[PDB]
Amino acid sequence: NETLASLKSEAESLKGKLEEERAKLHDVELHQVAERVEALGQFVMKTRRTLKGHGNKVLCMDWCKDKRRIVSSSQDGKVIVWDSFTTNKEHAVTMPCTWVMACAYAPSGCAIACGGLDNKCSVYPLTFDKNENMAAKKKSVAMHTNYLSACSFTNSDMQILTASGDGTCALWDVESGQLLQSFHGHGADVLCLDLAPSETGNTFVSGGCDKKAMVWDMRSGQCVQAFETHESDVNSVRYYPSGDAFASGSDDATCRLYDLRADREVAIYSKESIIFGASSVDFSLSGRLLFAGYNDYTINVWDVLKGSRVSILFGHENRVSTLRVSPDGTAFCSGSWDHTLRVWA
Amino acid sequence: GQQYRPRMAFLQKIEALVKDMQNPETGVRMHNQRVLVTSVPHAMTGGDVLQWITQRLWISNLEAQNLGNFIVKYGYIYPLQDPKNLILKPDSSLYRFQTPYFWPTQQWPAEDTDYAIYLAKRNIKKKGILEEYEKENYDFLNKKINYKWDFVIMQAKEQYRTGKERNKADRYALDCQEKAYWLVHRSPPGMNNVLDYGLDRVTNPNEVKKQTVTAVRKEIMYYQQALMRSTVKSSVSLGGIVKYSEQFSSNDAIMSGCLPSNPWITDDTQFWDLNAKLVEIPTKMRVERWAFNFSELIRDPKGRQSFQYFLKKEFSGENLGFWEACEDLKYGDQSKVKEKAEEIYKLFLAPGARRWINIDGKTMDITVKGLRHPHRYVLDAAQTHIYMLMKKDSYARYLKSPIYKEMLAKAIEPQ
Repeated sequence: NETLASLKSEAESLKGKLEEERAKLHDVELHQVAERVEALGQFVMKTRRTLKGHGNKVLCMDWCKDKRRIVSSSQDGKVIVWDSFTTNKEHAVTMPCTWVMACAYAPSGCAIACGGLDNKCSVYPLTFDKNENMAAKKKSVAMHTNYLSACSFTNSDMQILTASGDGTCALWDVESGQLLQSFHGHGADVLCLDLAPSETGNTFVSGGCDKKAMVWDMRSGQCVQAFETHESDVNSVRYYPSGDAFASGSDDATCRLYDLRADREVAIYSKESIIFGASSVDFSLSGRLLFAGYNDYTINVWDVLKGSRVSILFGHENRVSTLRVSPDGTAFCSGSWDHTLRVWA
Repeated sequence: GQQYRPRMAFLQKIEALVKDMQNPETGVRMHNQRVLVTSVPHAMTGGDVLQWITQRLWISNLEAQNLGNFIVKYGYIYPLQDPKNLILKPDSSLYRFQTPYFWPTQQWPAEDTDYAIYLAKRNIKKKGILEEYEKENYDFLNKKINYKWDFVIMQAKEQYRTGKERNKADRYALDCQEKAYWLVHRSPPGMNNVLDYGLDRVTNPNEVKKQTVTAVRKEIMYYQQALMRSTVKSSVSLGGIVKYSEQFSSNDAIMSGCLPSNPWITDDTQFWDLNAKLVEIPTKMRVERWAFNFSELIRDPKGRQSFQYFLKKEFSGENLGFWEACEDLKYGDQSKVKEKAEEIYKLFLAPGARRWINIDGKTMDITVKGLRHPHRYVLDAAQTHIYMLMKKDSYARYLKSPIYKEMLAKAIEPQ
């Protein structure tokens, strides 16, 4: 096929031209720019709370914007809302399917979204009803052709972003269940997503089993920026708090930082002793620290700017599957295949 | 559903480490073998493997112990005594390297036919020298692969026959080696299945997929689009990142602590009480944070309320109302959008509007042309125009105003 051969030659030509156009402005490395940032104090974080109640692997968690409530979901189909400060369970629902791989808290704090092997994402309201029946109030919003891997509310309770093993992400209207926009481009299962905290608020990033992280324009459905430097599946993605960079965690045992304004990978956080996959990443409030959970049951904490490991945290008795820093930056929560979550500070 | 095993990048990495350990000049210290055993490598102690890891990777004994444990759990190294205990003991306990034939693989799990052969063979070497769980497994397989059973038995008898040409020491050693494999791949109940990788994938990671024309065309489109986009020097963007983290450092409670204390550490909730979303009087830290950038002010409801008071005083108290209306249009209920878009235009933008605000000629034209076919992003240009105007003009003047200064002055200082 001559047309195919010529197109591939043109695509490689443009790839190299783009590489060279970007390289012209790559005048410094992050470790050089950060040469004189102040050193960190002693690392002293420990487990403050252990949330016990799930009957099988914890797969996902999300903090409420109230800074203390947490939603978490399990392989056995159960979703729990905790007041993590007291450890009290406030809400509980069993989904009609197993492997609830995704859950999100609504910004109002009055709803949660979740799904997984059901190929859907559903919204449940949270109420102060005495004998609360959550299952009776399930609203199916998203429909994919394969499993849901990730979800998030946008900047309201009325819209939801999903990622799927079907290779797509999608934006949905909660009230109608209408597909607002599909995002096609990943070569394979999409595993994670995060909404950009930018002033514009028109983009999000996703990661998948094509080993790529892709930044999407929600208005057009187009991928505007793609990054392909990981050597295996991209399990987690997270914007740096200013919105001008994001981090990823991968099966390849590295976490990486990408500079969106210069359009370049700028840091690789890795050690020879760290050979198992990173499942989950999140930033401290200032973006100075990156917390990551790993398949070898540990958490590694990285100095984003200096590139060195700050600490390794032991405690979980199976994979760390999910990790979020709290909304006010005072703590972080890890969830694990050991059936538990921990809050650290 | 899902058909394919996921990528397992860790395997090659363990294998590289194991190869390093077996190096003749720099590998793990090995032991003599006064009894002649030809079928397996020489033994080594758990302590020596651990010391090698600690030294090679330059890490704490805790981290080396964790890693060493996984090398054993995955079956690359196995114990000669207490075999059910898949840890690397930091002592004189003996271990051997597993043969590569019995390493785990990304694409191929251990197969039921092979397990049946192993159990049928073991069954012959005793009557039921089989452990409880193994008897259950054997009975399960006798039913499940009933059709292969003549083959299973033939192969078991064949291997048993061949096993008898080894002397006592080799036979014992080979039996230990094979048992160590099956302990990992068909674990006793109540033992961790380290091989559990979660869900399978829809897409096969081992598929070398032929790119279609449509695929390459789409790749071309990405590059052409990307080449149209502007970037900045790394010194500029990275300088910004470093400065941002520096600016927010004192607000990062994990790094810097907080006042009066961290509720997670002391169980005192005052820090949360003082920083309630709609607290009457904000803390000084909070008011100071509004000065870091315009988004900090806008995203804080107390900050936005203060900023709105400033704007109303300057007769600009509809800009924020318009910005909020556009935010709701874009992110709210979509059954409404067409009507909502038209009503926002009529209320804020049209000549004689009852909440009139000014936008420049170009922005108005973009808006009016878009409104010929209303959609949820139809007011995006007007919204951005008004947001940037507030950011560029009003924000800095707000920070210089008596309104902000009085806010700073009355703000709570805890501790």
